Amino acid sequence: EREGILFTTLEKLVAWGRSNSLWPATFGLACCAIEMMASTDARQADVMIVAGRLSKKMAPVMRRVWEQMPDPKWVISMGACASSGGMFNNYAIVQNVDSVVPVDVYVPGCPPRPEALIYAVMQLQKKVRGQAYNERGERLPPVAA
Amino acid sequence: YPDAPVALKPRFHGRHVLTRHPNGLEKCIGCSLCAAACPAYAIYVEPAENDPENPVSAGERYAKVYEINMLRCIFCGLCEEACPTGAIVLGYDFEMADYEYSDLVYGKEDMLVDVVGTKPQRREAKRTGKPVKVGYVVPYVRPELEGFKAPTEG
Amino acid sequence: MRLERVLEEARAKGYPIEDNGLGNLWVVLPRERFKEEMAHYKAMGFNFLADIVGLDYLTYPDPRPERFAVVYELVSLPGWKDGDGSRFFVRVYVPEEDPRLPTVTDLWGSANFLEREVYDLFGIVFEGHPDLRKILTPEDLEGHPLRKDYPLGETPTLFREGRYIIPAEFRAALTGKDPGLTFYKGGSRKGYRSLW
Amino acid sequence: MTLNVGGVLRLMVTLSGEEVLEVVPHIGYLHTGFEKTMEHRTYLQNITYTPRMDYLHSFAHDLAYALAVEKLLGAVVPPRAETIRVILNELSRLASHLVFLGTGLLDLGALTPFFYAFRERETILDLFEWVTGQRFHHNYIRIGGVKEDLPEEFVPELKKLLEVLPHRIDEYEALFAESPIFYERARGVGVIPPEVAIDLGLTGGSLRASGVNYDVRKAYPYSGYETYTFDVPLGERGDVFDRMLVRIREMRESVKIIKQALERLEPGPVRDPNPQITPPPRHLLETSMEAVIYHFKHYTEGFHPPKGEVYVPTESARGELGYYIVSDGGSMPYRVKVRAPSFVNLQSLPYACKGEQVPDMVAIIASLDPVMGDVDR
Amino acid sequence: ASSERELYEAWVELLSWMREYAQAKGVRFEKEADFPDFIYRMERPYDLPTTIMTASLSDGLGEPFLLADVSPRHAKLKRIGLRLPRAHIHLHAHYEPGKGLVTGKIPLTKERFFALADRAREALAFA
Amino acid sequence: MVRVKVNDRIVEVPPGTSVMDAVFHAGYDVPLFCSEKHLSPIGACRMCLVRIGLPIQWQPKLAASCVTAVADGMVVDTLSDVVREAQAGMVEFTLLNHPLDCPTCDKGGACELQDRTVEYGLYEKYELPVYTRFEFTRRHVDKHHPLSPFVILDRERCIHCKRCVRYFEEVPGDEVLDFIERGVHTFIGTMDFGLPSGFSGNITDICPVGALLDLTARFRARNWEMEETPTTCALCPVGCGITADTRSGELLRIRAREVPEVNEIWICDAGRFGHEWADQNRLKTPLVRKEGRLVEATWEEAFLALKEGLKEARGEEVGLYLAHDATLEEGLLASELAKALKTPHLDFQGRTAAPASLFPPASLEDLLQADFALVLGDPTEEAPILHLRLSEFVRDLKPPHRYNHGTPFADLQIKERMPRRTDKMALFAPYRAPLMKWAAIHEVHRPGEEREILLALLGDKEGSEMVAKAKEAWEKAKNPVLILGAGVLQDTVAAERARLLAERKGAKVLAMTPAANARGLEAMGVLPGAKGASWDEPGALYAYYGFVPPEEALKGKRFVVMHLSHLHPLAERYAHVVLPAPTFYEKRGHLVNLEGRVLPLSPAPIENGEAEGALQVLALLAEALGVRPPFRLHLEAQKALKARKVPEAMGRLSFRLKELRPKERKGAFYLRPTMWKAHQAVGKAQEAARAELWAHPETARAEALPEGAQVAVETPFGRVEARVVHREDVPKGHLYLSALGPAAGLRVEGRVLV
Ligand code: SF4
Ligand code: SF4
Ligand code: SF4
Ligand code: SF4
Ligand code: SF4
Ligand code: SF4
Ligand code: FES
Repeated sequence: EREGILFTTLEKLVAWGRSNSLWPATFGLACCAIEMMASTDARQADVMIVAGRLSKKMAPVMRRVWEQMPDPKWVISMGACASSGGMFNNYAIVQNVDSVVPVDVYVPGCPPRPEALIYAVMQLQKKVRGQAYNERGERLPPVAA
Repeated sequence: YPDAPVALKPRFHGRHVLTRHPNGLEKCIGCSLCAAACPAYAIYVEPAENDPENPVSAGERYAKVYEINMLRCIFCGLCEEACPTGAIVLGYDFEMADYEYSDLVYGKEDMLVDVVGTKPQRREAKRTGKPVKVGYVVPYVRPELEGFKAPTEG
Repeated sequence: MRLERVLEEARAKGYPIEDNGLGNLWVVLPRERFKEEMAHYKAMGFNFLADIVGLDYLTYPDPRPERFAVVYELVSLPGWKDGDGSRFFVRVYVPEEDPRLPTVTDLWGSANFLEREVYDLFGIVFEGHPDLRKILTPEDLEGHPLRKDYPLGETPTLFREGRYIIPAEFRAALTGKDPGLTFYKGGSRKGYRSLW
Repeated sequence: MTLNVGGVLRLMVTLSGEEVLEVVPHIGYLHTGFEKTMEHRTYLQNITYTPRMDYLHSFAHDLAYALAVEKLLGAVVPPRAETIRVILNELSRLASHLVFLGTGLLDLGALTPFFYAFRERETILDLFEWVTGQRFHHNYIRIGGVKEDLPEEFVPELKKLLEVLPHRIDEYEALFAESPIFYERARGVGVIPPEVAIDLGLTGGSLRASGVNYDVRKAYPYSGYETYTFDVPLGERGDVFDRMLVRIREMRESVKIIKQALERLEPGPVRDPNPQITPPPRHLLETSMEAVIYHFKHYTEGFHPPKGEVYVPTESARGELGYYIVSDGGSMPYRVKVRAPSFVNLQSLPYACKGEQVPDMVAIIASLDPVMGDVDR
Repeated sequence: ASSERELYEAWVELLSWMREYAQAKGVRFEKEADFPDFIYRMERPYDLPTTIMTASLSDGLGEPFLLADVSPRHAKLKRIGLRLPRAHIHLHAHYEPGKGLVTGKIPLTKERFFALADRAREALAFA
Repeated sequence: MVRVKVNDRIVEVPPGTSVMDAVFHAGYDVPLFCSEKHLSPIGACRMCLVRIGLPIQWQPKLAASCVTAVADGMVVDTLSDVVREAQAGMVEFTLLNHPLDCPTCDKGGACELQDRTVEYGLYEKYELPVYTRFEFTRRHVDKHHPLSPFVILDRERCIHCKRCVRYFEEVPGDEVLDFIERGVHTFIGTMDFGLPSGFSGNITDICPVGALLDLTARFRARNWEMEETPTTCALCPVGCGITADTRSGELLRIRAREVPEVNEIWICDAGRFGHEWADQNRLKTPLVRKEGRLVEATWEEAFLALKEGLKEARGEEVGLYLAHDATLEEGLLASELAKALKTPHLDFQGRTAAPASLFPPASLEDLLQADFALVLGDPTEEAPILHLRLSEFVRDLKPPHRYNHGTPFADLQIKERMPRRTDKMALFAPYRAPLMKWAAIHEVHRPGEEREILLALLGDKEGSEMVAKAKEAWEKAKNPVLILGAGVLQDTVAAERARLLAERKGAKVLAMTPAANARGLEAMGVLPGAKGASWDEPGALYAYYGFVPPEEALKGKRFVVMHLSHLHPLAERYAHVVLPAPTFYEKRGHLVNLEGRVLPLSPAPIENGEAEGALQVLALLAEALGVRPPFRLHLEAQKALKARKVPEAMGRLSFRLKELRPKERKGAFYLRPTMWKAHQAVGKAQEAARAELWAHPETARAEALPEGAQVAVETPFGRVEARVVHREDVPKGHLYLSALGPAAGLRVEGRVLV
């Protein structure tokens, strides 16, 4: 069954389906928090967007926030501090939020322009449609679980 | 407004670009000065000795490997500032989100002036056979981006 | 002018007076006399307590009395009754083996959050604080970050093909106690200052 | 009955009934640790690390720091740089405030007035992009003066916005002054006794909102504020109603600093031409061996300030701010203690909202205008 | 004057003879150094004909027996120079109007250049 | 001592002191280009100028502080506007004709000229500052030109100090570099093209700018980008402090680490340019034999496969063979593993018939202080740095005083072009040895004949004239020192007479052992037992190897485990379980010097792959043999050594040992001890670490051997191709083979295949 035109052509329908019923749930931290409240102002939830330096004290928290979510779910990482440790390489900051949660898309910027974070979700958008590959040529799995 | 292109100022800090002279030589002389001033340790440089017959730059030194981690990068323009040659100059691109951490480390060939599009843009525009459409417009190009043809209708 | 009455007093009483040509001045009190002497300072008209800055001197090129020291910033708000605007710093060196130093909690209420940060980040204990609890550093973190011999905790940054960078092995910038990349350092790179 | 309510701040509000027994705050959630990681960077490199704490009125951190250093090695800020630094500083003040004001226009239901506050700010930020190429964290201030000169388009555009603000700020004062609901919302709540604010160090320009005349640009003048026409707003009894208003008044006095400084703007240099402190002119890097040596040396291992300790206090949109820099004669700073206005400001929040209601306790914090970046850093 | 441009024009040609004699008598021609006023010229304009400021004719060991150079665009008293390294003999070619490239009063033709390079090659070249 | 007052600070300081040292000694500073630790000072750059007061009676002109002595009650001003104006001017005269390469130049942030310019130049006169005054055509000359395959020369950057040419004349003594023309026209050049001496890499660390640079490492990274790993060089017994520079796992460049007690600030060329091979081709996983061939196996699959080949083994049939550069810890465990597991045969790659522990170790210090120097062997090749302590010893130089800043910057004691004393030493070697020049009493013998020369010196026979003048010299010698290396230490006869001569006269010895950690492994009891099976004698039946032995010792054995780092052809054909091992560059622990000093090894961030140190591999092969080992890791191993009571870093460990196992000599061939080691013939060291065959021009051409032909040759130690050389100093009818391993100073059979 799982690999049969029928099944597959459902799960491609379902994906295209919640490819548009994506419900961003922003998770503001520092400076990045405010630069997203400029894209929210311009237009139960899946797709947490991590926006700012994730402290080590703050980490176990964002952990639970993420766990206690529905299941078809995705994470976006906003700017340098979420993506890598940022310019902040030290005892107090997590060096890639992917240490704690599966990052689906990464968006460079410090902070990233509002209009770039739009592009960021058009990416994760076209990714849950399962229409996205990396630079090696491989097709990428819609959800990181 | 992913329908109407966003106007950014000509000074904006976008995807780094490496430039060439008219001669066509690359401006870069792999001195690794840009990397040395980077507060975020996001530039890696491996130098190389020019080939007298087939030159890359002007001196006796050009940049074999030139790599910037776009995740580490903060976008100061400190690198553009430390450069002695006018080689590394931040440009305009910003639409450069992606999925796999190590795909976002741009290379010399992602940044040369001739290049048009960010890594993800060109890649998608690869498996699609459709030209790259940038999402920006600028009143004009800085003098420092001499060559970098981009959407400047203003 | 409330400040001259501090200085005229420390001069007679054997307190060292520190002065840089830039606009700040200190007065270094011994361990014992610190407690009470400071209470006397508020009574003298010293309204507001600006900051309290902890200092670790372990990797300092020139030698100092003891390893740790705390600095306070006492002021008299110019926006009140008879405020001068007399401000100044008071310093107390504190032994490496005895991180003990009384609280100013009785006197100034600012010293609340400010003393706990100096305790969290430097290992310095304050006799009689309402509750000496960590402030900024995660609960389970062991030790005291802001003091010299505790690792910045860096990670190598990564690039394409086994190409990494270790910041601690990359920094071109010298660090006071460092002789540098040639044999020695002297001249303007031993410390430099213009002559306005 | 102890409830655990927790911007990115967490509060252990102990409360039986409906009053408020004691609020015990817990911070450390945006603790990036700037003060340690800065003992490990150039003086030039730290100019990227200052804007990231108060990311709202960020330029004040830039300036506060540049100030303590310039003093330290003795640099002369060119007239044109001094001028551009106050225009720029205050243009950033309005950005922070506009936000505090904006967050208020929503607790208050006023919606078209807010959709405007956002548009103002966006027009301030585009100006920043015009000269610095960024919305924030502009690497523009320098130890000598400023990174580069400002573009041709900047004056004409600053004129547009400096033209519609004058009465614009008044309009906001109006909606809050003629306080329909606001009165019954903020007037009584959040008691700040003049003489207790001066005990807990609530420098926050919501200090003068409770009858204290202390603004550092006046008491300890710095970047040539010493020579500007300057009104320091005050508030009667330290409630939240006055705190909200004080900040709106501060907006005019900013706008006036701007106009005033904008006049005395004549062409010239923009940073101290001292070779020891400032990298050589760009064009002669193709001619002077000395230039090259200087340039090369400058950008690798920085310059070396003398062994000594310094502190200059400055005024932000949140109170006293200033860096305590211990120099050891190196390429990097030996200690960098930042006076967080927002950190001391919060010790005055347990008292602020004690015995009061509860849903009020939102506005009772918003009025203290805290930015976590500042408190935690 | 505009001589500066015609002198640089003449720098190209001397270089031309160098590359010729080089391939011809099968001896290493080595570009010794580029103009830093090109390498470090940034957005700034550059109209010079070449980017090579110091040339040489070296032997098998690579030790040169002939060295050539012209002065940068920003330096004073521009001359083009010829030096026989190790034999203490320096030349200074200027540029006169109508006359052409001169070492004072004697014209510096291809022929005369070839003569010097030969003398040098036979005498100086170690291998 | 004498009282000097620098600026506002007064200091004690011995009479001979350079004002430059007295200045730095008070904690001050001054521009300093042409002077160098351990070189003759001359005021040539004119940078170190001070003002001198001497009664206050300021002298009228400014003094070169580096060549001015200090007088009692003297004042030295280094801050006056008169001083500083002069300095900034002298910095300007330097940068005047300089090229403008800083970004492109490999002399990066480690360039004295750069640092001194930003320190003392561009003088503040009391708006727009003037950076450059000189506006003419700078000096244009020869650029980027290699002097040797190890050294590349930029003449345009040279600042005419004398650091290099001075050094060649003074320290190793090989005048292969000098200036040429004069005026503004002068330059550095050579006529001895190769760059002859084996100490030519040192000019690399001295040259104050990037004229003379290390080509082995051209264009790799900027100096700050390199992570620097201080350790010891284990390529021989001297154990010079070094610095290993690395970026991203690969080995970039070797430099010298000052360590005045032993080598001062000098490295030998093999010590510094033979790193090509340690980062280039290497075995990264454990190998095991399956179908007549080896294949990839985890450490898991290889710990079992190792339990197999040894389950069928009695504990007395076990061999424990380490390499010459094994750590002091790796030798202690192996001693204990072989003690509990009662075996007679456990040995190390370089072990000498006569133990170096026989003799009382002498400190390099002692050598400078000694009166007579009796030498049998070639220091140049056996223990290269000894060449350089003898250059100092010959000149009568003695251990400098130690200031606050350590070794003096301007030792007035070193005069330039000093006379060399030929009455102070005597050399005895199978050839015209290098330092035989600085020795009156010199005589060229033939291989393994020292046995007889030594008998003569005792006083029981009749040696040649030289050997008589030499006996008489050691006779009148007041406190002489004995140095001896190959044949003496490899031949029980000589070595026994050796230790006797030096016993009668209370004098210490320098054993130039062919094994690097020789004196220390011996100190750990890593010497074979009664049985006999030595590192070259195929004896045991199941054995561990820390190297590649003679093909003769492998062939036969039932189980073999080679713990190599690279893959030899002799292992991929006779080996059962091969294990990746780390080089000494990436090891950790201690060694012991040819002078008995214990030196530390620190681990470079090089590409180890899945490699584990012999300390681990040994513990792992002790399990598969029964007893659980007493050593796991370095921290804990440290307690065991500290138990036997071996002194901390830098301390000397006294340990004598009377016992010697002789072996006969099939004298046809001689393994001429060489500096370059055989596994360094990679890349650039490719041509310099090739092998050689030396014979007298008659016998040479008698056995059909042209002066420059590529001959194949076979020994008990393997088949090696080799260039053939005519030498009138080689004893007739013998052939000298380049012993490019730790099997130097040996006599063996073999012949020339055609
Ligand atoms: S990435 Fe930059 S803008 Fe975003 S939280 Fe980090 S410092 Fe702030
Ligand atoms: S913009 Fe700044 S953070 Fe980015 S590569 Fe350049 S120097 Fe580094
Ligand atoms: S971009 Fe500029 S600074 Fe960076 S290596 Fe190239 S020339 Fe040097
Ligand atoms: S030798 Fe020193 S001054 Fe000369 S180009 Fe090289 S780094 Fe610059
Ligand atoms: S090549 Fe270097 S060490 Fe030799 S004289 Fe020139 S500057 Fe001095
Ligand atoms: S003399 Fe020996 S220890 Fe010293 S550098 Fe040479 S090989 Fe290494
Ligand atoms: S003259 Fe060169 S250092 Fe004394």
